[PDB]
Amino acid sequence: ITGTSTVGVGRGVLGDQKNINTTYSTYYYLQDNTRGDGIFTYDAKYRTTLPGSLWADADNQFFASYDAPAVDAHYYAGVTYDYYKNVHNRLSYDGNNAAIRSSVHYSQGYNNAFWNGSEMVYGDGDGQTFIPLSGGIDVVAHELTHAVTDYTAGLIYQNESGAINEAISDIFGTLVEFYANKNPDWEIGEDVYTPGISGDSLRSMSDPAKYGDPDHYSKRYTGTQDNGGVHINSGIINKAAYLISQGGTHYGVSVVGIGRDKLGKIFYRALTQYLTPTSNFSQLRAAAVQSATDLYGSTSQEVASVKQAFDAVGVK
Ligand SMILES: Cc1cccc(C(=O)O)c1OC(=O)C1CC1
Ligand SMILES: [Ca+2]
Ligand SMILES: [Ca+2]
Ligand SMILES: [Ca+2]
Ligand SMILES: [Ca+2]
Ligand SMILES: [Zn+2]
Repeated sequence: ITGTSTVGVGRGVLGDQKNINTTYSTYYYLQDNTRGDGIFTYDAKYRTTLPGSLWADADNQFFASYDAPAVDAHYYAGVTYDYYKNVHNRLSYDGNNAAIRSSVHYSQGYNNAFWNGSEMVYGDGDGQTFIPLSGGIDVVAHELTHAVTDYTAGLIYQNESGAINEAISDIFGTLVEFYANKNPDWEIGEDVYTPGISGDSLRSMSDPAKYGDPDHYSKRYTGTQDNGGVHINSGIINKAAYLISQGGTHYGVSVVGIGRDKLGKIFYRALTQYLTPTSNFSQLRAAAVQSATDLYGSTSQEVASVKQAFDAVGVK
């Protein structure tokens, strides 16, 4: 909308108060003009037609329970923008400050979030498996990273390129969580999964097997469900990325950690310069080793750790 930029206040899904950038034109809309060509958050009103209506509020105060998913989708889209701009010099998902759009209250009791090719979409959860999914910053940043991947490597969402697509979203989702520094971890979705159960998550990067995903190529899934295991086999790559950053010994193979900033640099470079739509795991290894060689030199610790990490998860 055309209007004047202002700053509203509200509470997110977990009850935290935060300020949000809004736009005033009769109503106050969830339109942040301070980032690129805008971040825009929409109400799908429990239906499935998208994007729905640009979120409007009469008084620029967002403290209603119905407001909470919108506040977080909006706020965390901003934090993610900031991450990509400040850490990788990338402006929005297309690198040209494309408008970021999100819709919340998608469908009824809907336990998923996704990127639909044009925007982010969040269900409210059914209250048992999930609470509103924009309440997790790693969820929001995972979805916006699907947009980054689509504009860069374009990894097809099937089989090994699909599992890499998924792991890239888990990796940068987690790096954004760490950038924002509130209760960061290498788990995915913990802030919105199973409100009845503490300490679990949808996936773990540090130990994928805890939630049934493989941590070694030899345990990869080869059937056809989940588009060929894209959310499953992503555990192999998630494990490698965890080891590259934090290090460890896995099936007897030791990895020296090099930290999250260098992890992010190496995988951002592989994502934007070397991976292609049909890259497989072995090709990812090659791209990450070359990216690290580019950045730190062929005989660096960084290169050595990338190789050790891929070795530890059985990827040659
Ligand atoms: C919750 C969910 C369901 C289906 C697909 C995705 C998807 O984005 O691939 C999804 O989100 C995630 O995987 C992580 C939690 C954000
Ligand atoms: Ca209000
Ligand atoms: Ca966390
Ligand atoms: Ca997390
Ligand atoms: Ca839980
Ligand atoms: Zn995903």
